[PDB]
Amino acid sequence: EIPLKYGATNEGKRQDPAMQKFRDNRLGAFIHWGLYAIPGGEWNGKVYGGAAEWLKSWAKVPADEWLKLMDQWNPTKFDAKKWAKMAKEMGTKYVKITTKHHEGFCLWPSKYTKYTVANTPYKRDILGELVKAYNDEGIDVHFYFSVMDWSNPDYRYDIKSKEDSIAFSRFLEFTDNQLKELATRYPTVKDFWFDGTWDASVKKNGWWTAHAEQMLKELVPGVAINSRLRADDKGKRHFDSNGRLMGDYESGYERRLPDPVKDLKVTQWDWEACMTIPENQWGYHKDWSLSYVKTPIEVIDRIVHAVSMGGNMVVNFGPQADGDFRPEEKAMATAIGKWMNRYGKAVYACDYAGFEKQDWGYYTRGKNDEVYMVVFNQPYSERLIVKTPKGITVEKATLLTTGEDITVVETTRNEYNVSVPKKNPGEPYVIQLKVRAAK
Ligand SMILES: C[C@@H]1N[C@@H](C(=O)NCc2ccccc2)[C@H](O)[C@@H]1O
Repeated sequence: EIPLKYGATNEGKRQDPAMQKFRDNRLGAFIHWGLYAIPGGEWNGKVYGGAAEWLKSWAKVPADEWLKLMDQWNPTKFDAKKWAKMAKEMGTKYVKITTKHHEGFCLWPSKYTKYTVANTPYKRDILGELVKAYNDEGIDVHFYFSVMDWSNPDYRYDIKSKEDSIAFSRFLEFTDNQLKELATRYPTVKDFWFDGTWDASVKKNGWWTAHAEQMLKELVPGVAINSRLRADDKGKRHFDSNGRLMGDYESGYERRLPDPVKDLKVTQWDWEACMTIPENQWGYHKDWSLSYVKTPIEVIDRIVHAVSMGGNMVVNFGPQADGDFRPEEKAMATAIGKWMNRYGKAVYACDYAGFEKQDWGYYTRGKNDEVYMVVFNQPYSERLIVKTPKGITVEKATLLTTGEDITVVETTRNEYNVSVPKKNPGEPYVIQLKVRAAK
């Protein structure tokens, strides 16, 4: 046991209703919108293959020149009600929005910097319009916030002098003032998801990360705070020096989800994965031919994968500079929503089932002991193997969409073959099991 002042304070999952709602939501969308949407990955004739929201860095653009993109910020097609309607039809229960990315441009009219939506041709409080519209559709709103800020000359990557230390203190005050402003201007916010906290400067200031968590929890009752914010006394991030999770949930698994056989430890804590549609573009990039672009079934597979291991999934969108979405993202949201309208009972408010993983797909467990078989890989055998834990039996199988009874055959003393449906559903599909626990 290493003694810590700024380590974990939660042991185990929060079970207050706000945390139950964050968890039960399960499926979210992410919005990455900022000045990077204007150049869209291209600067002075060169299209850079790196993440569009990092173009300032790829193209070595000075801060003042980058921020002059504000003069072009005029998203005339923006309509927050239409964004909320898109999110509703996708089946999302919450939306996570970039309030300020590394570039430092604020989507709300901050009084602590000039680099905001207020000082653009458009003028309007984009964030505030989104909060109202998503909340009107019954959708929770979460705030992404980058601590690292390329627009503020008090930022430091490391602290190598007294002068650095003084500047960085003033930077942390600024950061607090913005955070307090977000929490008070938009009191319906349900989560802060911090990014840009990896630098040595932040790791040396673990105390500040703990302070930020506490300060926001005091201002917003029941707010969730991600693990990525947090560093302990020794500069250990996400999990402290004693291996305990900091914040309210683990944020991670951006590229790759936990392995369903080897990473069952994640079932012990809340966690949320966030995913891009292309391989690694969060902001709007004009050229999606540069990397692999996931199909709707590949996204759906990741959504159900997360839920099956006790986690949430958030699907990222990078809106165009004009305030509309690209055709690939409209098609994705529509396809997800059509599947979720059919099969969403196996997703919303579901969790890890405690069954051995099988090849056909994933199990999820509902709030009243329903066990759902979500089938992505259809066996040529026409038999879906189900190995039950000790003491558990399968009493019935039903096709979710139609209520058709599905034959269940015992093959050995804890294993069944569940038949595939009489007609191939032609898409990933759900069979609902009724199970019984002995003694
Ligand atoms: C959710 C994603 N997090 C952001 C990011 O900048 N990651 C890059 C990064 C992560 C760790 C060290 C250096 C760079 C991406 O730009 C998205 O906002």
